[PDB]
Amino acid sequence: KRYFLMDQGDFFVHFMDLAEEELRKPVEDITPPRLEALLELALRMSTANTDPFKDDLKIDLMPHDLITQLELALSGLEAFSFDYIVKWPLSLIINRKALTRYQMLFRHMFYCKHVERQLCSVWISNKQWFAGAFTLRQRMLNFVQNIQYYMMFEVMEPTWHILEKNLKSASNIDDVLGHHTGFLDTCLKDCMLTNPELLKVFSKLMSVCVMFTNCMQKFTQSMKLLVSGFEATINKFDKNFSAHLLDLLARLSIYSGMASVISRLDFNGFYTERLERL
Amino acid sequence: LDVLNKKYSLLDHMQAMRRYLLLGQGDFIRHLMDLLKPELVRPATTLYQHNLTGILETAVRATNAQFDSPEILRRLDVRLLEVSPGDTGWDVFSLDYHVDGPIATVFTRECMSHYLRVFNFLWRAKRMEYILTDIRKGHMCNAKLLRNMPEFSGVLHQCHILASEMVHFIHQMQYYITFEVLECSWDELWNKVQQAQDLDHIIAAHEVFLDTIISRCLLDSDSRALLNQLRAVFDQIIELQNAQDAIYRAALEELQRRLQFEEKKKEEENKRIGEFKESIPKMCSQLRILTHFYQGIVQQFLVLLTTSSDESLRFLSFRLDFNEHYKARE
Amino acid sequence: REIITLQLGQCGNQIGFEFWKQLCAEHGISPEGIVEEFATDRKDVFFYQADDEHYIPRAVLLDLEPRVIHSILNSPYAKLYNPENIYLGNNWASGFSQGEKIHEDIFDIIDREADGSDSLEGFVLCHSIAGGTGSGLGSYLLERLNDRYPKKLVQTYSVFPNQDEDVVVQPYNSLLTLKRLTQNADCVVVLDNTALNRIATDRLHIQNPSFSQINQLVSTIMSASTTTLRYPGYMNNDLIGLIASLIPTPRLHFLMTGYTPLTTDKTTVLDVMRRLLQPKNVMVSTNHCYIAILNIIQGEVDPTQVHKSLQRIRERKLANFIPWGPASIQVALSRKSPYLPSAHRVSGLMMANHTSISSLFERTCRQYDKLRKREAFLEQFRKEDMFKDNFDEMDTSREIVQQLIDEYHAATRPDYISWG
Amino acid sequence: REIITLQLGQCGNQIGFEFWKQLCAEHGISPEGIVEEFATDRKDVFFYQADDEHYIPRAVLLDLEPRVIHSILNSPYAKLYNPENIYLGNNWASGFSQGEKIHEDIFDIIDREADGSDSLEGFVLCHSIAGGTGSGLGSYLLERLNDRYPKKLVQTYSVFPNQDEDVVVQPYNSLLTLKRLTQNADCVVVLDNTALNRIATDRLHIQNPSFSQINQLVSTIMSASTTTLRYPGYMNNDLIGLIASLIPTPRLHFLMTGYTPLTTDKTTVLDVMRRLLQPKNVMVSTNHCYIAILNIIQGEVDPTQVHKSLQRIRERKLANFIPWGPASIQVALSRKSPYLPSAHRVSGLMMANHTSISSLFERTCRQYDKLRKREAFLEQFRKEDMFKDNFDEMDTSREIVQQLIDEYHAATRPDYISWG
Repeated sequence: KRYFLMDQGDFFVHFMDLAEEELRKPVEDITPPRLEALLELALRMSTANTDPFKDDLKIDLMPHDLITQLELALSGLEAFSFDYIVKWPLSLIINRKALTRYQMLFRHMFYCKHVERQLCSVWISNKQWFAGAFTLRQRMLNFVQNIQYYMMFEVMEPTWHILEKNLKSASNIDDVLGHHTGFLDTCLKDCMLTNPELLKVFSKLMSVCVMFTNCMQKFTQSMKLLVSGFEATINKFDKNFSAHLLDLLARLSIYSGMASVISRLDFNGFYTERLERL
Repeated sequence: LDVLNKKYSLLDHMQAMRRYLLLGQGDFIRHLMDLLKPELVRPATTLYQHNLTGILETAVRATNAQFDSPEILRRLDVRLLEVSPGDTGWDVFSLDYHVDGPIATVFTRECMSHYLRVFNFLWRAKRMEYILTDIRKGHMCNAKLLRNMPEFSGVLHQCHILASEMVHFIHQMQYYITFEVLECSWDELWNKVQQAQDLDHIIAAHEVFLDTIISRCLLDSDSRALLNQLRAVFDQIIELQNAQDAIYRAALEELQRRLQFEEKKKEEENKRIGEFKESIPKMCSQLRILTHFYQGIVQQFLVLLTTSSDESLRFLSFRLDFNEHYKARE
Repeated sequence: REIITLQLGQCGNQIGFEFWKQLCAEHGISPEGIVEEFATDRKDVFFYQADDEHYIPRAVLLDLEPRVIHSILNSPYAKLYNPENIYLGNNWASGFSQGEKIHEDIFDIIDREADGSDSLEGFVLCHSIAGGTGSGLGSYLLERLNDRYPKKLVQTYSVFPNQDEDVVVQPYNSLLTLKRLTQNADCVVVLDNTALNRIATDRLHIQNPSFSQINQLVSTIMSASTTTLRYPGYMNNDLIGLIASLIPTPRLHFLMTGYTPLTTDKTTVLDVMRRLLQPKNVMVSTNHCYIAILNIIQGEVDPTQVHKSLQRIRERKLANFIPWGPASIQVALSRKSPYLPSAHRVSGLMMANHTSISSLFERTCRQYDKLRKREAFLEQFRKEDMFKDNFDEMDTSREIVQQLIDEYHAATRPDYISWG
Repeated sequence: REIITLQLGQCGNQIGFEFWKQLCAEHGISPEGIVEEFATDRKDVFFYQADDEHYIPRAVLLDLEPRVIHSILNSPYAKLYNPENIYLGNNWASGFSQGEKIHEDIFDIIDREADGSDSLEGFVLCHSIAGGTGSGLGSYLLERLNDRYPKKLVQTYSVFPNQDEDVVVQPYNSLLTLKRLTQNADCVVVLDNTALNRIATDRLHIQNPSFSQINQLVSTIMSASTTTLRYPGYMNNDLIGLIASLIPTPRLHFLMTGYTPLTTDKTTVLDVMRRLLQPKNVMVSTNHCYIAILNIIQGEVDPTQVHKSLQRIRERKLANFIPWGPASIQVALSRKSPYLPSAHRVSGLMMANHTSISSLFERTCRQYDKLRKREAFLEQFRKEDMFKDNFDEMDTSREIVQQLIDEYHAATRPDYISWG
């Protein structure tokens, strides 16, 4: 859990700061051993140097990215994943299935941590000069951070405190398996990972988030070196992002916990409700 | 007996079945009602079972019911009824307490169906006491801001007298159903079960306890007529709920607009006095026919409580008509 | 939902610490709030649950010119009552004005308790009428709570003072408090110093230390009045459910008390009911009639005889009433607690709405009217005169309480169907 | 990346000293920096790791006209803080000039620490506004750091002084410092001497020795504000992560503080949030509204109740704010540390943007404007006049801070989408 579900944050922030410059390069333009040595460095540098089975963590790639769910030219942006070498007796509980669920959870939340670090590094770009971009920056952030805090302390941590009890009160190694697969599947479903529509609202929302963070920084490095590329693009982004945000909130609201994140997002009552559906 | 008593605990299931499915705990039913008012008043055709389960869990945590064994605390579950057309949740909602296995031997399908009839009766006779108590809740909590408008105070008192006349019918039928249908029968059951040696005398005595509740209450096919007239009173309570709701609803609606009118100051309100002086007569006559209809039904029911069984029903007529307000030609 | 007890004024706080101490012994609680080792009860409503079994009551203790609250503090039970919610004249106007400057922080104290409770049903005031500091402040607070909690209810264990008539301005004080209580209080349970003193002379030889001993008596009333809530059952599992039958019309919301074994220090239910209906066991001092009666008995009561007992009382006709209300007498049972003495194995209490209390209201109105004509004690202290130059709130109170008197006697009339 | 704390000035060094001692006790560190025998934490960020488990903090202690830094030296914790990085008027200009002569060697001290760290995210200044020596030097150093580290960030735990208004030149000094802070500081956390002094009068009787005890309060603020970083969590595992939410527009980067158990010497999340939003728990002295709120809770917090808690706070609607921003409040959780007392098992804090602090800025601009018309304290000391003959940096600061005030009130307006 510490690595795939990311309980330790020291190791990930140190890993990301040292790695992202390599990550921005596309596939076939980066080397696995570079990242492997970097993982070793970050792992020993962190305060996660106490646990024993850390020394065997295998960075591996995922070719088809989210198409795997039942771009190719991006590695480190969208094709990164941890892997773990399981001993044969334990390969039972953590098998190809369970380790893949660990991966497709971890990679999905990797995008979330990724866009959060993108928006925060994008903000320090500037720490006339129309403040619409700034206004867009908070909304996008607090969406990311509120979704994540929900993920952090509603599904992962509490349900793991439940699994640590169920496997503490199991009697046999078919019941350990029932509890383990029930945990992993239940946490995936209670997270936004599982949906009939896949929550493509979320994919497009994070897509436009990455577009804004990329392009915003592009003109800013131009800027140290005018409003069609600044304010017009911000308001287009603001419109599209608000639209998909409300569409997402509405869908999370039709869903019978669940829509408590909508009530989280509209706390003070700004845009408490715009278009009541039907 | 000795093995069911310990292994699968017939004793504790039959001990807590009163406390939960026959409203023995009472605190639990109160807290369940308190939190479950909104969903039930909402039309339950939209509602679904998972919400009721989730709220029930925290209800059980809120009451002293949690201080019981987890097996019985987990067997209990909410039951949807047939989704009656154009209905509200209050009419279709009942606990089940699904049971399967060893204890199901004592608690058969016939037992569960008769417990559901019993719960059908007690949920009405429990909801309506809390309905009338919400009537008194709104009455005292709307009157305390409406005595600078003495136009309404006079009509208000007429609603008060009817609501507090309705209180006694229930709160007397309650101390009937409590200590004459669900404690004497239970004490009889409990002694005859704790003393038993053969298990067939557990079964054939618990069924007597069941079939004596069904007769000391009005659910039997012969007391069905008395229950049928009781349906009219249990209807008129929620009729007063809708009436009371309207008389406060639009009255207070105007009062709020009067506050906004004086805030505009910070002729329209003369038109509001006009609609007031034409609304007082119609509402007065409506409430008058309501009171008269309630008298016409309660008097016929109270005389219908003649010596028929007389273990508790002639006695109950005395209970209702203490001070001889009724039978003196009202 | 849990009940918060808003004990205020010196006298009110006195009856308050005794009520809480009575429930401390009665429940499995020691003087430090820790669960008693020797210890089936619904302790949710009256005691907030701390993690280490410190059962701290939801007591709001309001002090003004504190003298006795320091004595409350230097007591063994100080650790027990620790929400840390105590925030620092003999005239009602002075008390109202002193409350008006402190309203917000005492209300934040109210808010905190209401918030800590998962839910809140009732605010129970240990009010002292004509209590100098207690009155005025209690009336102001009573006018404030209703506005902020329009849905919620206020009960008042009002100790109406009759000491054979020292404070000279008592009628004025009580007149004003009754106006606020008549319009802004959902229920009131009336107690009487003279009635309890007469009972004190009966059961014991105590005459001079009246206040100290009568505290016990009012504590017994207060605890027994709530025992049906504090212990589970089949009915009157909520305060409002109990209040409804007692309280038939909003104006006539003053409730008479009685206790069957006044000398509680086997008797069948027939004996207990009859004995109680007699006026000696009643604890309060043209035809007149009850409006409605309720009884709760706690002890070794046989079930089959209780309803027959109602039959027998119905043959006896001891309680005479022919009111507009068709409400009968309400026979109820509650659980006598363990760990305390069970002497007089069966013991009961009654709450009833009686028109006789209108007489007690009219006695203080008579004193006020005489004092008003003489105009001897307007007080005229600059506080009094500036706060009320018109002095017309007194006349507003007089007309409101006169409406109450007329309403009581109209309820006695056969035609309280018409306007009262 | 590791954080370096640039504690400067007498007051700033006092609060940094207390803060590092607070994290010594809180972390597994003794007064000599050795790992404690009795001792799960992310000590990388705030403490440099020596080979023999000397956890020396990345503290840069800047002294000017040293008096209290000698006292800091003759302490048990001198061995704890040994990077050996201490390098030797009451006017902002005098402090700025005295810094301008020593800038290079102190910046070499900065360089060495940035180098010895594997990595560097932030410079956290224990700055004192209108601190005589502290101010001016802090503004100059603030101007140097952003140029020399354009990518890196500066936070300022600025103690704005409000002491009911001895130094006569306070408005002038503070005015200049706010100009430098408004344009050259990435984040600022506002604290107020009078606000914390009022809290001191509330929780305790201390009035005269205000500075000594208030140090404890600010130390608690400062340690608790970083606990989410100092201990691993699932979110806010980096300073910029938390800072981004707290600051929605660059100009408005000043952060109000709050702490649930001010008397921290079980309470559910519903209670701690509810209590915290009240103004008594706040530690700072036309419509007005927050821009964005954040809350961190450290204790025995049940998880399923936290989201429901935010729901309940939403119906309570206590901190209602209608800013151009859409940012909602955030319930975040951090780990209460071992080895220290767990009294008040659940204890929380809030960082928020409130437009109210515009008032506090405007008060010192008001004092400055009055003083500026009078010309009563231009100082005109040869230092002051030669450094500023035009005296026009003060007017530049006045127009910059006036832009800030106007921007605050524009944020209150519905149309901060337009230029503020």
